Amino acid sequence: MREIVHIQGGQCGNQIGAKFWEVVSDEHGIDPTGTYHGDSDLQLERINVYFNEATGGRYVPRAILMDLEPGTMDSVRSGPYGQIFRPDNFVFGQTGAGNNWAKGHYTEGAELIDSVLDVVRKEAESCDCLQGFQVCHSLGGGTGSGMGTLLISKIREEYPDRMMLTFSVVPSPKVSDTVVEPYNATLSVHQLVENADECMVLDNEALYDICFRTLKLTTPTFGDLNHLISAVMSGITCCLRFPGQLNADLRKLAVNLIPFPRLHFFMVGFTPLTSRGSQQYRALTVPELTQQMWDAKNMMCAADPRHGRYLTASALFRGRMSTKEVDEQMLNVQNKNSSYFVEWIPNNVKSSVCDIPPKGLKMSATFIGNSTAIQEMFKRVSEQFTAMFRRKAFLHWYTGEGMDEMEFTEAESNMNDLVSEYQQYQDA
Amino acid sequence: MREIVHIQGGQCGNQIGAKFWEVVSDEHGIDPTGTYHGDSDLQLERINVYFNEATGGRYVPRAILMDLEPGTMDSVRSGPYGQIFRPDNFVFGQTGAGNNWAKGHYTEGAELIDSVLDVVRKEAESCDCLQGFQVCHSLGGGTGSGMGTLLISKIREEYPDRMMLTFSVVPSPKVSDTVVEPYNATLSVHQLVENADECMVLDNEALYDICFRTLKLTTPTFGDLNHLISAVMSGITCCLRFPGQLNADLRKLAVNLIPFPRLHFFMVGFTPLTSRGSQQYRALTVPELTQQMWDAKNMMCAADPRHGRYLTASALFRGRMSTKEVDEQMLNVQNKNSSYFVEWIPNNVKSSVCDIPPKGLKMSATFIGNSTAIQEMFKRVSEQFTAMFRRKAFLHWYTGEGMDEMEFTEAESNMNDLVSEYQQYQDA
Amino acid sequence: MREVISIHIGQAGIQVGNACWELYCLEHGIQPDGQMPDDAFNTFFSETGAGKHVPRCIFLDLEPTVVDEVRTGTYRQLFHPEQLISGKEDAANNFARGHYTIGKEIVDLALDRIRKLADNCTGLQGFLVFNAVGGGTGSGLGSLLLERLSVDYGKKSKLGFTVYPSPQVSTAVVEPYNSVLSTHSLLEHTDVAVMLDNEAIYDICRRSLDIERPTYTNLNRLIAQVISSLTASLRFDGALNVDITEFQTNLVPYPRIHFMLSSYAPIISAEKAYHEQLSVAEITNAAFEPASMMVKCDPRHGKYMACCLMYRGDVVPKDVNASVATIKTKRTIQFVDWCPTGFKCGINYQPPTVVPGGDLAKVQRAVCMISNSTAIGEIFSRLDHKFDLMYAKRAFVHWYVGEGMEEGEFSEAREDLAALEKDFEEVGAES
Amino acid sequence: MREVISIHIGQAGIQVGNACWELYCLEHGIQPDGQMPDDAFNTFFSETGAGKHVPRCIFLDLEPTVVDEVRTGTYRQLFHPEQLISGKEDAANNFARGHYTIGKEIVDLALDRIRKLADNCTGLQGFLVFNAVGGGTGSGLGSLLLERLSVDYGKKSKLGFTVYPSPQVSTAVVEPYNSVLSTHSLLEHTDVAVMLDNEAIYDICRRSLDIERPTYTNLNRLIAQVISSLTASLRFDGALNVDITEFQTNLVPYPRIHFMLSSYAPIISAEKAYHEQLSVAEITNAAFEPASMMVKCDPRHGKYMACCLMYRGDVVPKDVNASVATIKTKRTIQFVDWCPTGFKCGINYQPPTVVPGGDLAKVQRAVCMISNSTAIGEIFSRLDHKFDLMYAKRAFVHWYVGEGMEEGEFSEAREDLAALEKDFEEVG
Amino acid sequence: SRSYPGEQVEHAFNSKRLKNWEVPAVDKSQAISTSTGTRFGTLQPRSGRTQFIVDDNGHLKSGVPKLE
Ligand SMILES: Nc1nc2c(ncn2[C@@H]2O[C@H](COP(=O)(O)OP(=O)(O)OP(=O)(O)O)[C@@H](O)[C@H]2O)c(=O)[nH]1
Ligand SMILES: Nc1nc2c(ncn2[C@@H]2O[C@H](COP(=O)(O)OP(=O)(O)OP(=O)(O)O)[C@@H](O)[C@H]2O)c(=O)[nH]1
Ligand SMILES: Nc1nc2c(ncn2[C@@H]2O[C@H](COP(=O)(O)OP(=O)(O)O)[C@@H](O)[C@H]2O)c(=O)[nH]1
Ligand SMILES: Nc1nc2c(ncn2[C@@H]2O[C@H](COP(=O)(O)OP(=O)(O)O)[C@@H](O)[C@H]2O)c(=O)[nH]1
Ligand SMILES: [Mg+2]
Ligand SMILES: [Mg+2]
Repeated sequence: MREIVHIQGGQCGNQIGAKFWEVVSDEHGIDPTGTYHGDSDLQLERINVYFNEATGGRYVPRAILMDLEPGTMDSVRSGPYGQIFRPDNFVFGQTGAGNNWAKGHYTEGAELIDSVLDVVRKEAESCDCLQGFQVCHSLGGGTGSGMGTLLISKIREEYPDRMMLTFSVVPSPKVSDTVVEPYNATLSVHQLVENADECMVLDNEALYDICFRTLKLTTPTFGDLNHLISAVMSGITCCLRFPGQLNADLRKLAVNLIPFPRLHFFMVGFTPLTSRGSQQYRALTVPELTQQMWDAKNMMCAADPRHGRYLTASALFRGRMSTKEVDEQMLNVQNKNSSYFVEWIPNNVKSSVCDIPPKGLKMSATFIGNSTAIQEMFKRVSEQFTAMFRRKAFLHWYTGEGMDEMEFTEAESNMNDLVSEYQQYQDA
Repeated sequence: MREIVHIQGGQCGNQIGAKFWEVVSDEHGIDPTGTYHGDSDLQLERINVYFNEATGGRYVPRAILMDLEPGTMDSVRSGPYGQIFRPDNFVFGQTGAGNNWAKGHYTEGAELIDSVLDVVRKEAESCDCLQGFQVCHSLGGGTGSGMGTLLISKIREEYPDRMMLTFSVVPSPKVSDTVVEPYNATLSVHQLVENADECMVLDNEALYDICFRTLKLTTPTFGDLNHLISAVMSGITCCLRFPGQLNADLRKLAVNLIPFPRLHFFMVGFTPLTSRGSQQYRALTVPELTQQMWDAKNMMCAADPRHGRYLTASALFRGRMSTKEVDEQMLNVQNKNSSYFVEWIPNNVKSSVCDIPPKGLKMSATFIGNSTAIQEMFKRVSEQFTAMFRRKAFLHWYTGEGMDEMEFTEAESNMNDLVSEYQQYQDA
Repeated sequence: MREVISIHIGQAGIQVGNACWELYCLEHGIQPDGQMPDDAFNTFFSETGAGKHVPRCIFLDLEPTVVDEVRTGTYRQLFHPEQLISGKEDAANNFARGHYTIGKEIVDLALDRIRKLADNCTGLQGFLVFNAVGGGTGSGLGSLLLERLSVDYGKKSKLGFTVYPSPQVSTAVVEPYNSVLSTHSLLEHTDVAVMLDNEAIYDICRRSLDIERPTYTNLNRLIAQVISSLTASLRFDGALNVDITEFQTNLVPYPRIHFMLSSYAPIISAEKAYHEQLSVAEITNAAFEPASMMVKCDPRHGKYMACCLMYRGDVVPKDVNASVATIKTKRTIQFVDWCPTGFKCGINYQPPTVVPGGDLAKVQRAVCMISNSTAIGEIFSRLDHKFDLMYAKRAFVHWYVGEGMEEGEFSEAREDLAALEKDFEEVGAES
Repeated sequence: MREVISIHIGQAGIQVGNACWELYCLEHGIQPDGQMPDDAFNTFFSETGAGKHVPRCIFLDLEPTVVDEVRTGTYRQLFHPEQLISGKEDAANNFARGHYTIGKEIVDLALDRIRKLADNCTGLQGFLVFNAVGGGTGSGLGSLLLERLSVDYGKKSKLGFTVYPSPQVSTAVVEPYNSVLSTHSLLEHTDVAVMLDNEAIYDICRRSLDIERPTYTNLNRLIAQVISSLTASLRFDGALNVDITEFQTNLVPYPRIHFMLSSYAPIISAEKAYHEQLSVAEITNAAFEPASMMVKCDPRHGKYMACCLMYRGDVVPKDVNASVATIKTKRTIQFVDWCPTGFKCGINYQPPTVVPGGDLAKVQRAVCMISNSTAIGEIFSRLDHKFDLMYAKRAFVHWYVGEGMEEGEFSEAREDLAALEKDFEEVG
Repeated sequence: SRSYPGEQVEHAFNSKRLKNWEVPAVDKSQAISTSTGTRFGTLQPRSGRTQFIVDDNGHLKSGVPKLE
C-alpha cells in the first residue's frame, strides 16, 4: 500500500537518482544483484513502497530514468548499482539537449512522451494504492527543465488527485552553471506553480558551504552532495516505510504546510552533520538535533530565514526517543525568536517521529520549512530574466522552436504574482 | 472428434506452415520421424485433431501444401521436419505464379483445383467429426492470394456448415514487398468478405516492432517471426487439444466475436514476451499477462486500437491459474478506459483457460480483438489502389488473363462499404 | 523444374557468355571437362548417362573467328558442338545484312536447335538474350530471332540484356542506324530489356576497382556477377524467392516502357574490402547512388516508377525494410506519383562467388538493383538526335538499300522512336 | 553513439589534421596500422567487422603535394583512401578559383563522401570544420562547402576552427581580400566560429614553452590539445558532461555574433612542472590572462558577452565555483549588462594526454577557455582597413574578376563588415 | 510515392532513428489528407467508384489538368 513511483529526468536528475537508490538499497539491506541480505523483518514489511518483487526473490526499484543523450545513463549503468534497474525503464533520445527549455519542452519532449507515459502507466498499475509521484529536476538544464515540466503536466492530467513532489535544484545566486539559466528558470517555475503540490528548492551553493564548513570536507565531489540530498530525500518517507509512535504520511505533511495552493516552495535541512573530529565531542540528543536544524546554515537552499517569516515548519525524527522533549523544544523555539513566525497561526510546526534511525546512526532529524525568505530567489531570478529579455539576448534560440513572446510574459507575470503573494503574508 | 484440416497456400503459407507443424509436433512430443516420444497420456488423447495414425505408430499431419513453382516446397521437403508429410499432399504446378492475382486465380489455379479438391476430400472424410478448415495466406503474391481464394469458394460451397479461418498476412503500410500489392490485396479482400468466417490479419512490419521493441532481438529472421505466428495459431486450438476448467471451442469463439456477418477481421497478440535479460526481473502473474496483451503494442497487426473502439474481444489463457483474477481483470479494463469500448455491448470480452501451458512455460495467454481501427488497413489500401487504378498502371497484366474491369471496382466498392460499417458502429 | 535457356548472339554476346559460363562452372563445381568430382545445376545444365553436365546455352554468330577460339579453348568439352553456331560470312556492321540477307539462312537451324534444347526441359522459365546493339549481326539477327521466338512460344518470358550503343565511346560510325532499327524491331517482342553501357562500366571499373586498363573482360566479369545475382533465387535457397514472371510483372507498367537500368553494390578492391565494413544500409545507398548505374543515365533527371532488389548473403529482412524506408524518406529520390508502392525485394542465402585470378573482393553482402525510371528518355533523345543528324543527308543509306531494305524502314523506326520518347514523357506527367 | 564529423580544408586544415589524428590514435591506444592490440573510439571511428578502426574524417585539398605525403607517411594504413581528396592544381591564393572555377567540380565529389559518412553515424552531434582563411582552397572551397551543407543539413551544428590572418606576421599579400570574402560567405552559414592567429600562438611558444625554434608542427600540436579538451565529454566520463548542442546555445547571443576567442592553461615546459603545483584557481586565473589568448586581440579593451570553460583532470566542482566567484570580484574583467550569467562549465576525470616527442608536460589539471568578447571588434576592423586600403586603387582585382567574379561581390562583402562592426557596438 | 502512417509503429520511422539527418522529405507524407495533418493522424474514407482519366497506353486521354 501507499506505493510511490520515482522519476529522475536530466543529467543532474539521473546522477542523484543513482545515490538515492543506493541509500535506500542499503537501508533495506539489498545487494546490487537485487537479492535481500538484511536481518529484520522490518526490511521486508514495507519494501513494496519502492520495489517490486521478482522471480527468485529480487527487488527492482520503481524508478524511471528519462534523459536525452544517454551518455550519463551509460555511466550510471556502469556504476556499482546499475544492475538493479529494469533496462525497460530507460527513456532516451539520440539528439542533444541544447541546455534549452524550448526543444526540451516542444520538439524532442514531444516524441519521448509517447513512451515515457506508457512506462509510467505500466508501472503505476502495479501499485495497489498509489500514494503519489516524486521527481528530481534541475531547473538550470534543458532536459530537466523541459522534459520534467512536460511530464508533470501530463502526470497531473492523468492523475490529478495524487501528490506530485519535486526536489528541484534551482540556479545559484552568484555562479551560474549555464548562461540561459533565467529563461530556463521562469519558463519552468511558470509550469511549477500550476502543476506542483510540493516543491523543495535546493541550491548547489548551499550544498558547497555545508560540505566545506560543517562537514570539513576537502574535495567535495558531487557524489557527496548527492549523498546529502539522498539523505534528506529518504528522511521524508520514514513514516511510510517504518513504524513510528507518531507517524506522518506524505499527504498530511502538505496539508499542514501549505496554507494556500500557490505557496509550495519549501526549504530543507538534515541533522546531524559533524566532522570526524567533533563526532567524539558533541553528544546526540534532541536539543542538539533541533539546535542545528533551526540554524541558518543547514538550509540546503540559499535563502536566509532571518530576513523573512516562517509560515509553517516540520520536523521528522528517527530513533527511539522521548516525544515530550521534541514538543517542548519546538514550542520553546517559537517563543524565543517569535518575530520570525507569523502571528495568525498559533502553533506552526508539525513533528513526526520514527522508531527506526538510519543504518549506522542512533538519532537523526530532518527539517522542512515554508518561509517567506524564499521570495528572494524569485526576485533575483526575475530580475535577471527581465534584464536579458529587455534586450532579447539568446532569444532567437527559443523562438526558433515555435515559441513566441507571450509565453515569456505569461511566465514573468506568474512569477511576479507569486512573489507578491509571499510578500503579503511577510508582515516583517 | 473435432478434427481440423489445414491448408498452406503460396510461398508465405508454405513457410509459416513449416514452423507451425514444428511447434505443434513438439507440443505432442513426436519426432521428425513421426513417432510419438512424449511422456504424458494427455498428448495422445487429442492428437487426432491434426494427425492420422499410420503403420508403425507414425503420425502424419492433416496438412495440404499447395503452391505454383514448387521450388519453395523443395526447401521444407528437405528441412528437419520435412519427412513427416505425406507425399500426395504436395500439389504444385510446373509453371510460375508471377505475383499476378489473375493467373493465380483464373488460368493456372483452375488447372490445379481438379487435383486439390481430390486431396481435401480424401482427408475430410477420414475425419469422423469435422470441425473446420484453416488456411495461411499472403495478400501480396499471386499463389497465396489467387489460388487461396479460388480454393475457398470451392470449399465454401462444398462444406458450408463447417468453419473456415484465414491467418492472412496483409500488406505493410510503409514498405511494400511487391509493387502490384494493392491490386492483389483488394481482389482477395472481395473474396474474404463473402467466403470467410474468421480472418486474423497480420503485418510483417508490426511483427518487426514486437520483434525488437519487446523481444529486443538483434538479427530477426523470418524463421523467428514464424515462431511468433505459429505461437498464436497453436494458441487457438488448445481448448480443442487440452482440457480446461473453462474450455472454448473454435465455433463458440466466433459467435461471441462478430456481431454482424461482415466484420470478420480481427487482430491478435501473444503474451508473455520478454528478452533474455528481462526474464530475470519481470514476474509471471495474471496482472502481467493482462496488461501486455491489452497494450497497443502486442497487436500483431499495424493498427492502433486507440484510434477506434473495441466491439468485442477474447483471451485464451493457458496454465493452472485462478479463474477469478482472469474474470475481474478483464472486467477492470473495460471500466477504467471506458472510451475504447462500445456501449450497446455491456460485457464485451470472452475468457477461456486451459490447464496445459506451452511446453516450456508456466503461464501464457493469447488475444483476439475485433476493433473498429481495422478500417485503417482498408483506408490505406483503398487509396493505393485508386492512385494507380485510375491511371490504369500495371493493368495490362491483369486483362491478359481475360479479366474484366468491374471486377476491380466491385472489389473496391465492396471495400469502401466495409470501411463505413466499421464507422457507424464507431460512435467515437 | 526451374530451367532457363540462354542465347548469346553477335560477338559481345559470346564474349559475355564466356564469362557467365566460367562463372557458373566454378560456382557449381563443374570442371571445364563437363563433369564434376541435384536441382542446383539443373537450372543451367543437363546430365547425360554418366556424370557429364552439358550446358543449356546457345552461342550464335556469323564470324568463325570467335566460335573457333571457343572450340579450341579449354571450354571445348562442355558444349554440344551443334550448339556453337557460326556462319561463313559476317554481317559487316549492317542491319540489312544481319536481317534480310544472311541471318535468314541459319534461323532455321537456330530454331530447330532451340526446339531440341527446350524439349528436354520440364518447366521452362524464360529466355535470356545477351545482345549487343550496334553491330549488324547482333542487332538484325536478334530482331529476327526474337520475332521467330515470339511467334513460336509467345507465352514464354524474354529478358534481353542489351549492351547499348554508347554516348561518346563508340567503336563504330553507322551504329546510330542499326540501334534505332533494332529497337523498332524488337520492342514489340521482348518482354523486358536491361540496358547497360560500356562507358558506364568503364567509369565503374575506374572509380571502384582501381583498374585503369580493362580489356573487355572486366566488364564481362561484372555482367556475369550481375546475372548470377539475378538468377540465384532459381537455384539457391533463401527467404523471398523471386522468379522471372514475378520479376517482369511488377516492373513493366505499360506495354511500351520495358527498358530499365541496373546497378550493383558493393563493387570494391581486395584492400578496400579488407578496410571497410559494407553494412546493408551502405550497400543499398551505393546501389541507389547514380554513379553506380551500369548505364550512362542520370536518374536525378527523372522519377522512378519501380525498383527490384536482390540481396545476397548475410542480409536480414528488417534491415532491408529499414534501408528501403530510409531511401523513401530521403529527398533526392523522386517517384512518379501513381506508384505509392515501388520495391520488389528478394533475399538469397548464397553470397556472391569470386573467381580465381579475378578482381572483385570476397564479400558477404551484395545488391543488384534494377529500376525502371523515366530518365532513359534522355538516352532515347540522344540516339534519335544522332540518327536525325545523319539521316538528314542520306549518309550510308546506299549500303542498307542495296542489302535488301528500302527507305520506309527508316521513317517507321524514327516515328516509333519519337512516339516512344513522347510516351516516356507523358506516362510520367502528373495531374 | 555520440558522434561527430571532422573536416579539414586546405593546407592548414591538413597540417592540423595530422596533429589531431596523431593525438586520438594515441588517446585510444590505436596503433597507426588501424587496429589495436566500446563507446570510446566510436566518436571518431568505425570498428569494421574485423579489427580495424577507420577515422571518420575527410582531408580535402587541391594541391597533391600534401595528401600524397599522408599517403606515404606512417598514417597511411589508417585512412580510407577515398576520404583523402586531392585535385590536380590549386586555387593559387585566390578566392575566385576556390569558389567559381575549381571548387564547383569537386564539392559533390566531397558531398558523396560526406553523405556516406553521415549515415553510418547513429547519433550525430555536428560537423567540425578546420579552415585556413587567407588562402584559396581554405577560404574558397570552405565557404562553398558550407553553403552546400546548410541546404543539406540546415539545423546541424557546424563549428569552425578557422585560423585567421595575423596582424603583423603575414605570408601573403592578397590575404585581406580572400578573408573578407570568406566571412560574408561563412557568416550566415557557420553556427559558431572560433578564431586563432599564428602569431598569438608564436608568443605562447616563446614565453611559456620556451622553444626558440618553433615550426608549424609546434603549433598544430597546440590546437589538438584544445579539441581533445573540448570533446572529452563526448567520449570520457566525468561530472558536468557537456556536448556540442548545448555549446552554441548559451554562447551566441545574436545570429551574427559567433566569433570567439580561445585559451588554454597550463602551458609549461617539462621542467617547470617540477617548479609548480597548478592549483585550479591558478589555472582559471591564467586562463583569463590576455597573454594566454590564442588570438592577438585584447579583451581588456572590451566586455564579455559569455564564457565557456572545460576543466580536465583532478578538479572538483566546489573550486570551479569558488574561483570563478573570485574572477567576478576582480575588476579588470567586465561583462555587458544584459548577461549577469555567463559561465558554462565542464569537468572530466580524464587528464590531458602527452605525446612522445611532444613539448608539453605531464599534468593533472587543465582548462580550455572559450569566450565571446566584444573586443573582437578590433581584429575585425583592421581587415576592413587593409581591404579598404588596397581596394581604393583596385589592385590585384584583375585576378578575381578574371576568374568568374564581378564588382558586386566586393562591395557586397565589404558592407557586411561595416554592418557587423556597428553590431559589435550596438551591444554596448 | 507516398508514406502512409503506420500508427502504432509510426515512431522509429522518422528519418532520425533511421540514421538520416538530411532534412527529411516530408511531402510524401503531407500529400495525404490525414486527420491531424501529421505523421500520426489517420486518413479519410472514400466512396470508391474510381473513374478512369487515361486510355490504355497512359497518355491522359481527356483535357485533364496536368503539369507539363
Ligand atoms: N561489354 C562488352 N562489349 C563488347 C565486347 N565486344 C564488343 N563489344 C561491343 O559490341 C559492339 C559491336 O558488336 P559486335 O557483336 O562486335 O558486331 P556484330 O553484332 O557481330 O555485327 P558484325 O560485326 O557485322 O558481325 C561494339 O559496340 C562493342 O563495343 C565485349 O567483349 N564486352
Ligand atoms: N596553425 C597553422 N597555420 C598554417 C599552417 N600552414 C599554413 N598556415 C597558414 O594558412 C594560411 C594559408 O595556408 P593554405 O592552406 O596553404 O591556404 P589555401 O586555402 O590552401 O590556398 P592555396 O595555397 O592557394 O591553395 C597562411 O596564413 C598560413 O600561415 C600550419 O601548419 N599550422
Ligand atoms: N547535486 C548535483 N547537482 C548537479 C550535478 N551535475 C549537475 N548538477 C546541476 O545540474 C544543472 C544543469 O542541469 P543538467 O542536468 O546538468 O543539464 P540538462 O541535461 O539539460 O538537464 C546545473 O545547475 C548543475 O549544477 C551533480 O553531479 N550533483
Ligand atoms: N512471416 C513471414 N512472411 C513472409 C515470408 N515470406 C514472404 N512473406 C510475405 O509474403 C509476401 C509476398 O507474397 P508471396 O508468398 O511471395 O507470393 P505467393 O507465392 O503468390 O503467395 C510478401 O509481403 C512477404 O513479406 C516469411 O518467410 N515469413
Ligand atoms: Mg560483329
Ligand atoms: Mg594554401
